Amino acid sequence: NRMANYTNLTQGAKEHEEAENQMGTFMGVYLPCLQNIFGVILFLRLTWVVGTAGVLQAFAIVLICCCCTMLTAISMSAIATNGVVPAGGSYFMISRALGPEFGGAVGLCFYLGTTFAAAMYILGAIEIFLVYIVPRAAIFHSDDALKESAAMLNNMRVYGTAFLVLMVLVVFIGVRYVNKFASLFLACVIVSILAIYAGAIKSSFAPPHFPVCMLGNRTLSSRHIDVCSKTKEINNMTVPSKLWGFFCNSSQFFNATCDEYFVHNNVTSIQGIPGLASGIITENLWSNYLPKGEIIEKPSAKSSDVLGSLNHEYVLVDITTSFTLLVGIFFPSVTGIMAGSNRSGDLKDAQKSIPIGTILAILTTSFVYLSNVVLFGACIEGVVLRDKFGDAVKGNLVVGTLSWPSPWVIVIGSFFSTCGAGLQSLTGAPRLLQAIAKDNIIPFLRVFGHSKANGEPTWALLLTAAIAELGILIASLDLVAPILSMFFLMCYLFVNLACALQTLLRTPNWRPRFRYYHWALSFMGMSICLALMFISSWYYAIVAMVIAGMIYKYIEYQGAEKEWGDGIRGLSLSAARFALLRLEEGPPHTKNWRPQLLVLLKLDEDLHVKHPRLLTFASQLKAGKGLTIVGSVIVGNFLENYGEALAAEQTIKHLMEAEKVKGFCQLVVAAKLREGISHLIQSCGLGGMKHNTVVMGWPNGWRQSEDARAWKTFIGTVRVTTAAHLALLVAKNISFFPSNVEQFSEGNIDVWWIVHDGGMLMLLPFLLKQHKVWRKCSIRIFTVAQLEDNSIQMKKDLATFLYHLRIEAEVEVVEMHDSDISAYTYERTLMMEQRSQMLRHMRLSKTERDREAQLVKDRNSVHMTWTKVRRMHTAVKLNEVIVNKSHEAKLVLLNMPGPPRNPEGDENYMEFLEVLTEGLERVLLVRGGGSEVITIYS
Amino acid sequence: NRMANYTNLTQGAKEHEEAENQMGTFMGVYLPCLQNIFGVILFLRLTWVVGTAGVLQAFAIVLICCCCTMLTAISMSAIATNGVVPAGGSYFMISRALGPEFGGAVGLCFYLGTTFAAAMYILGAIEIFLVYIVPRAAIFHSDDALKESAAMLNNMRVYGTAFLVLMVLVVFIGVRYVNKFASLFLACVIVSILAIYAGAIKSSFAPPHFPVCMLGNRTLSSRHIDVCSKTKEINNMTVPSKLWGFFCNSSQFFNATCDEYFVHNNVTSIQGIPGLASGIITENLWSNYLPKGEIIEKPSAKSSDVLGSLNHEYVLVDITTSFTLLVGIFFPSVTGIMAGSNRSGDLKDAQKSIPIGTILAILTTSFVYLSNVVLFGACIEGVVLRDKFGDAVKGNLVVGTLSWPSPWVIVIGSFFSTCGAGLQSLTGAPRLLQAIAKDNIIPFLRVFGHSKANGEPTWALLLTAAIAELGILIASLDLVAPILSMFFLMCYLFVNLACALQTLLRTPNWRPRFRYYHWALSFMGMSICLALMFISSWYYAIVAMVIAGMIYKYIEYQGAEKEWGDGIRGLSLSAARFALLRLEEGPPHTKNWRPQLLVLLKLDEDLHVKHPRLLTFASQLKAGKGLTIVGSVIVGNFLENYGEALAAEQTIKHLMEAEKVKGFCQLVVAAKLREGISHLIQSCGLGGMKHNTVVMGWPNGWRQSEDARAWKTFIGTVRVTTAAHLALLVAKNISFFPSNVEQFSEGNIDVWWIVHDGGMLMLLPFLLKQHKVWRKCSIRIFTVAQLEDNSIQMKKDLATFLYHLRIEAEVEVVEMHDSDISAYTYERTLMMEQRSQMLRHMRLSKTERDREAQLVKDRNSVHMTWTKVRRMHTAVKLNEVIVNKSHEAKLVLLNMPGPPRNPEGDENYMEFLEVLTEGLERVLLVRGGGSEVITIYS
Ligand SMILES: *[C@@H]1O[C@H](CO)[C@@H](O[C@@H]2O[C@H](CO)[C@@H](O)[C@H](O)[C@H]2NC(C)=O)[C@H](O)[C@H]1NC(C)=O
Ligand SMILES: *[C@@H]1O[C@H](CO)[C@@H](O[C@@H]2O[C@H](CO)[C@@H](O)[C@H](O)[C@H]2NC(C)=O)[C@H](O)[C@H]1NC(C)=O
Ligand SMILES: *[C@@H]1O[C@H](CO)[C@@H](O[C@@H]2O[C@H](CO)[C@@H](O)[C@H](O)[C@H]2NC(C)=O)[C@H](O)[C@H]1NC(C)=O
Ligand SMILES: *[C@@H]1O[C@H](CO)[C@@H](O[C@@H]2O[C@H](CO)[C@@H](O)[C@H](O)[C@H]2NC(C)=O)[C@H](O)[C@H]1NC(C)=O
Ligand SMILES: *[C@@H]1O[C@H](CO)[C@@H](O)[C@H](O)[C@H]1NC(C)=O
Ligand SMILES: *[C@@H]1O[C@H](CO)[C@@H](O)[C@H](O)[C@H]1NC(C)=O
Ligand SMILES: *[C@@H]1O[C@H](CO)[C@@H](O)[C@H](O)[C@H]1NC(C)=O
Ligand SMILES: *[C@@H]1O[C@H](CO)[C@@H](O)[C@H](O)[C@H]1NC(C)=O
Ligand SMILES: [Cl-]
Ligand SMILES: [Cl-]
Ligand SMILES: [Cl-]
Ligand SMILES: [Cl-]
Repeated sequence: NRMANYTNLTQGAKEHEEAENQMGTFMGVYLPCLQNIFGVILFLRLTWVVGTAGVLQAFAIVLICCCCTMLTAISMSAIATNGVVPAGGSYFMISRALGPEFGGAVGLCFYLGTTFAAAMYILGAIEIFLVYIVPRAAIFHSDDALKESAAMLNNMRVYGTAFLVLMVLVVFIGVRYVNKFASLFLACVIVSILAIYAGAIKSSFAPPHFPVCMLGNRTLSSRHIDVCSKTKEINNMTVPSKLWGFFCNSSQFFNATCDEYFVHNNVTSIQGIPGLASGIITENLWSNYLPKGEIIEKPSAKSSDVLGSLNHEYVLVDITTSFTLLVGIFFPSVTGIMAGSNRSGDLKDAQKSIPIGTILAILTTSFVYLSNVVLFGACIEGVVLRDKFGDAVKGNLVVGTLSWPSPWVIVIGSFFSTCGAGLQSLTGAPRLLQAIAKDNIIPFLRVFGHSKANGEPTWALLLTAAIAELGILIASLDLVAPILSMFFLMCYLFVNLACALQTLLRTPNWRPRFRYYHWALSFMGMSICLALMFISSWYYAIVAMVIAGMIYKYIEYQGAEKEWGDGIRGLSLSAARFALLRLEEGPPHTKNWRPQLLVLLKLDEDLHVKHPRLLTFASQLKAGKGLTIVGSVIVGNFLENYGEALAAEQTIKHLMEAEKVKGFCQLVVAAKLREGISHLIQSCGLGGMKHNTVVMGWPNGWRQSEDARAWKTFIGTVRVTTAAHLALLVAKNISFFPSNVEQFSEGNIDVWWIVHDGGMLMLLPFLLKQHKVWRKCSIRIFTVAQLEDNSIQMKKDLATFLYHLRIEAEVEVVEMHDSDISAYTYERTLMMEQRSQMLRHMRLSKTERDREAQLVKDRNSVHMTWTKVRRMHTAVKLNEVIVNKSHEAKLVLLNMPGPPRNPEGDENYMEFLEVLTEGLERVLLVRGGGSEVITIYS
Repeated sequence: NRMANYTNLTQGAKEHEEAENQMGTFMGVYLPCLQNIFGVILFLRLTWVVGTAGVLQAFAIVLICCCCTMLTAISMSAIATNGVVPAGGSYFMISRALGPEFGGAVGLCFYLGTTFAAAMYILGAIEIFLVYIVPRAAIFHSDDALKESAAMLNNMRVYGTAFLVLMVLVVFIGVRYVNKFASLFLACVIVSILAIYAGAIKSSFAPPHFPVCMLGNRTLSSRHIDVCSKTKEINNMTVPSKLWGFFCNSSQFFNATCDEYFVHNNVTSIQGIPGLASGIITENLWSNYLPKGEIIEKPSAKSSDVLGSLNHEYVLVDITTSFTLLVGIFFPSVTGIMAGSNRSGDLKDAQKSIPIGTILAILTTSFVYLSNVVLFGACIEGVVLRDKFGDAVKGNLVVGTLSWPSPWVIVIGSFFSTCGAGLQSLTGAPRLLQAIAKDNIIPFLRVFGHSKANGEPTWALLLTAAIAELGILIASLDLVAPILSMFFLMCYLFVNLACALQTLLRTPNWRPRFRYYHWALSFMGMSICLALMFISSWYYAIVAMVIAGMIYKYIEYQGAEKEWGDGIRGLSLSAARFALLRLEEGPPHTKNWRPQLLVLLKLDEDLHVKHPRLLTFASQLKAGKGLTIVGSVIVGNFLENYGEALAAEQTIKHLMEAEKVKGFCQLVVAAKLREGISHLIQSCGLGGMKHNTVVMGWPNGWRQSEDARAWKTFIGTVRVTTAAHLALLVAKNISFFPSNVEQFSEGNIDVWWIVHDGGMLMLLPFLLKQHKVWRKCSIRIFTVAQLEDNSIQMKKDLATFLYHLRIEAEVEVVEMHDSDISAYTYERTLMMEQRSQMLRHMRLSKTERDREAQLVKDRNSVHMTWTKVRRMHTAVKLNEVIVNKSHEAKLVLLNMPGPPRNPEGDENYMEFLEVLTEGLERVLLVRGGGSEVITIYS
């Protein structure tokens, strides 16, 4: 009996900072979520929701509203099993899993939702006070005339504000005493639901005998009358009753002069509660939507027809109803599911208790609502259900007459259950606004975090006593209920959206480790919160989705100013960092290669660009899309030449826009040229957005003399590039390359494919041909095969491969001896299966294994060294078959062989590359990195 | 007379590729925009829009719709004066200024809008054929009964499809002949508008005398009758007329038996067109909304009251109307403003002709519409206006009876003006879909670019003949017109939004050089297109805004796969590049500093991190927000140690997540340690997102012996950092710094502010105190002043400065002689006004010039060298006043002096820093870069 610390209230602040310096599933998450869902609609308005619209349509109102908040409880459960479940309640659990910017626009839509909920229970409690307890202490009891609902809304205003100012005084003084009495308010709800189920089984054996007077197809107000037969015999003195005096002039006048409907259509008396035995459910299955001011009447009765006059004794339809109006009245029942996580600081295992405690509390209350819809339409008369305030049963609760001990067990029971749910919302709403006043995410809400000596917000209570006071001057509980259901549907939408939006775009710290969670359930439960929001008002849903969007972008602007200094510039800095951090986790090793480029520009003396045509050819290859980095090296000391490094970056960036290159500049000052180039190749980019291919020019003038520095810098750059596993594009005779405004009228582009790098040698003429300059050229492809292979099948297969990819080229094979391509065919099968050992890695069927050009070509099958039965790697037989067909061809692409395994062959390697490209105008040498698989040619 | 190449048609493709290998304002932009705006609503339906709803509300329908498309013509004009105005029409002018992804969802909403416009003119042309020309060649002329509109919709289906299949055959064969006759269709519209203004001035002197028969407060169908007096005297043989035979049984029966309304309520005859003279405008100022099936009747007539029976001779209200229905019917009038730019390939100055030609064509047609609303309600009888098909005026056009020569000048004139506007939309819609089939932005629309030998799309015409054919089977012109106004409002919304969205976020290539353009005009004209879209249907506006949004994200996904290889990974690569390119243009030199950080980690042998506590202190300073780069250097050769560089990056990144650091790793292999460190300081980042502050550890053990390398690497790093104008944070005794889980219970943080770097020395304890570890400490600030300054005013002013910023520290001043702070006070006024020469730069009042701590402190006012009347820079008097107050203080922040101007003083500089920080546990030495102004302390 020592578990008296039940405390269904909210955690909030002052219990979050103490955790930065137990309970179970039943007493911690299940029971606080059960107490905050049951409210006033189950007692005051559920009989009116079944009576209007019948059983078959009130079953669809509850089932739509309960499945809307069930699918939100799965997204709310996936939040609790993602992080490390911080201890502050529901605001701190969302603002760390969904980050900021969904703390606001969820915490602010939750603060307005519970502030108008506190004005709804107070308006609900005065209605149980002015009716059903003391219908004698009204203030504005005007005379009986055509207006009395306007005289009822004035009594709710003067008693409502006097009831709000007394509950605010309780929370400001005795908040430790509203916390100890949380188990007393829970006992008033459980014994009231059991009192309804007791009497609905009793009524199958003994109905409670509540009578109602009917004039015949018209229902009369049972108050102000005594007998139900219009005769009122005392003893053989037949003075007519009070019922005669309302329809006629006065008594003692059995002659004549009464109304037309009264002289026919006899006065009878039927049963108000026939019980579960007699099948009255066949009359309550159908709808009864009527306009305001009509008469509540039943079928299976008797009525002449002679029209009559309206009297102040019938029962009247109070408001005009529809299907869309009853959804907004019933929806504050199912709200309250965020009360499963408001005791997150005391659970022993708060990640397996919160999902199973919230979901099982939804099935409990949705079973009480769905079973009471059937058990009201099958026990109570249709004319007793189709009116509020119970004027046909002498002024009782319609749900109260069904109960077994008394009607007073629900009247006095749902009065403390209503005042208890109002004190909870009036103390959990200032504890939420005090939390958003912390963390400094909204700067003009800074004054509302002004805690006393122990928690207990001061100025946050004065707004909640002033916005709920605006919900009191609006009387009429049927009007305040569609207002607060717009706010709770607004915060259920953003939780369901942000959970599905983060598991699709692969947000970095989001792994919802939880069974029975998918991205489709948070999306199916997002379309239902949008459907119920539009059919309510549609002009208070559009304007409540933009101020929940204008408060979204205000947090991101203010959150970037405190992070990156200023405002608008910080928005682009935070969007670039978040996109870069997402790039680190995806299985790299992509299977659609694309060149990125790193253009190495040589600067001479006077700090000018030596080959400005390299930026022009880099622009024609990329055509303005993708990443392009331009790198340069100034030889000198940085402590003296730092002013010359800033001026040299301006002339490169000015040349960069004259050649239409979209990219970045990267200049460095090094002591040696070979060291500064080697550092630019391995340290450019910011992770993920790094380069892929190095592009440099040919060293024109290496055969000069006395200067091993000019050509050993080139071989050193090739060796660094092939060690970092990058591609290499070397352009020879770059000064004869075309400008951006010259446009070759006709010509060829010849590709000499030699055993290796097949995919890269077909993508590069394809990307170049979709430019203004190289548009009218045509692609010719020459493949070098050997005598042992099948040249007939290789020609028939490469032509079949280009047909399925829409390339529009022509293929011709040429066979050469093994003593002529020995620089290429030597290191094959050391590295060829090394490409096979890497080919698999990921998944790839045969519809994509027949799109790689190297794989479709590979259906085939005395020493030779680089240094001086030992012969040198010659190229005089390979060049004369290239220049025999590829002269006057405007561009020649051919793959270059690798450098030797050791030095003492570097000058023989430069002489191999000089006699290979002898007699061609524009040559582009290609070297593959090793890992380049291309399956889609744009 | 040689200007016969008028050609109001669309440019499209085949005239865009020819410009990659004149006309004026009147004949090029003004007149083609004037011909495509005037249509069928001005002739067939404008009299019905004035008759219903009166003059005062039909004036508000035109003024709302014309100002909606005027504000779009300003955003469309700002597009044409931004780029270099490409030559392809309106699709190529938008898809280059707004980029891609607004080419689609604007070009696709424009293609559907003109396809349903071609079904509207064809349905409009059959109505001028079946009525008003030959009401004898119908097919489904059913018997006169309660349904005849259903017998009218079947005649529009079988003649509509036979008229669509003949105009498709014209465009496929004779598109050069529909282009030459563009001036002939323009002449049929201009002489028809002048024929209306001629007769409306003639009617002030001589009305055209069109009579209409009235039974008295009831309007009769004037066809099928001959006389209007129900007597029909031939010669003294009073046989009753045809009017008697419709209401009674038959003729020759002057006795009795006719209806109740016919025996009273005499037959009269009023004027159909009284003219501009008699003030009939006082009866047409007000609304006449009526349900379907009511009788058109006028006030100021005579009617008994005796109800009657409905006859097949009255005129009936055909459809039920509202205010929102008439907006969707009138709105296809003002559409067509994109026809100003469809001749952009032939204008001589296409940037000053398109804005002044489009805007002046809007004022012309909006003057014809606004003046004809007043000139119809003041000339024509209200019962002739309030019906279509003209059955009260013997079957004429209601606009035709007002004209001066004949009613036939409008009937035969608006038949060729309607067929001419239908052939234009049936040839400009396949030319648009053929353009979006090019550029490969949508891959499953690839088959519809299948041009013949000269342009002329084949398969694109077969969709336009199949979607407009779906608009023919839907008959009833009043229903097709709200469908196409939903598409034209959908593409006017995206042009107005993207013009205002790009001039707010500062998109790089967007400078709309044009007078009278603001971002507020494109936003005011965006709320009007949203207002007219929601009041039309609201369930065909929400579903037409998501499929225009699902086609938005499909282009960005497909546009990133062809750019970055694969799909989802490419979306983050393109978002990071676009955010980085926006960062290059904004005036740098921000005025709210924030440390970015570059942590230099020393690796020893075995390739481990020597000081792993530097990553922990870097995490406590940044707290997970901002950019943090970790840099390391491996000493060796990259061609051998490239496998060890990949493994060393894994252990750094694994240590990086154990200390909760969000950032990037950057490791390099250099030959020397000093060269690789110097390159990391000047070449990290990618432009804009670069570092701001270098953080390194103190060289513990430099006083060892034989190893000038350990401490000259430190002074070299300080000299490189102060030459690149960066800040420096040196941490001494980093192994005694706290971990992330230890949390000092109480203590101080002492800041020793010495003459310089005032703003940085107050931000760093503020950012450190908002962490878990340094939360409970308190900040003490010691400022060093001189004897000549005012210590009393400096104490009173620094305490006033911290009050207005919410810092919660305490300030105490200490005065020292000039022979003790000589290492600090020496190079002041060489660099102090250099800070003043940079202070201004941007704008800054006094409310922010009193928030910089160095500026509020500056209200104040024998040789000493670094090498050996010449004394050394000593620190034995400065240290004993720091250690007298800042021992047991848990952190000491003090600014360090600069290195000497030359070497031969480097070892005296390391000995100055050793005796300065003698006897303190944790010291952090701060050095300002020179350009650090802080005005907002978070
Ligand atoms: C209730 O009203 C009905 C008629 O509205 C009365 O029914 C009549 O009863 C008498 C007596 O048996 C019959 O002769 C008549 O034929 C009934 N009328 C009809 C239309 O069937 C009945 O009397 C009224 N009830 C009372 C108690 O007076
Ligand atoms: C209550 O009585 C009224 C009138 O006596 C009923 O309305 C009549 O319904 C019948 C169809 O059964 C119509 O033919 C009459 O024209 C209606 N009369 C009037 C005046 O409306 C009404 O149906 C009765 N209520 C119920 C629930 O049956
Ligand atoms: C038109 O109808 C009106 C009544 O609806 C007829 O007006 C009557 O005319 C006679 C002849 O002067 C008067 O004595 C009556 O007083 C008029 N009636 C009223 C109510 O004022 C009129 O005769 C009809 N027109 C014709 C041509 O017969
Ligand atoms: C056409 O005639 C009808 C009936 O004669 C007019 O309707 C009457 O309007 C008066 C108000 O002036 C009412 O008091 C009557 O009750 C109405 N009678 C009916 C049967 O509706 C109607 O106003 C006339 N039309 C116009 C334009 O005045
Ligand atoms: C009337 O009632 C009284 C008492 O109920 C009785 O004494 C008297 O006899 C009755 N009269 C008749 C005529 O029944
Ligand atoms: C009531 O009785 C009086 C007196 O005969 C009579 O004048 C009056 O009209 C009656 N009331 C009604 C409503 O008929
Ligand atoms: C009737 O009309 C005819 C010709 O209009 C005329 O000759 C005859 O006299 C008329 N009769 C009377 C009675 O007016
Ligand atoms: C027309 O006349 C015939 C013959 O007298 C009569 O039976 C019939 O009812 C009349 N028509 C009407 C509509 O009264
Ligand atoms: Cl409730
Ligand atoms: Cl909730
Ligand atoms: Cl039109
Ligand atoms: Cl348009």
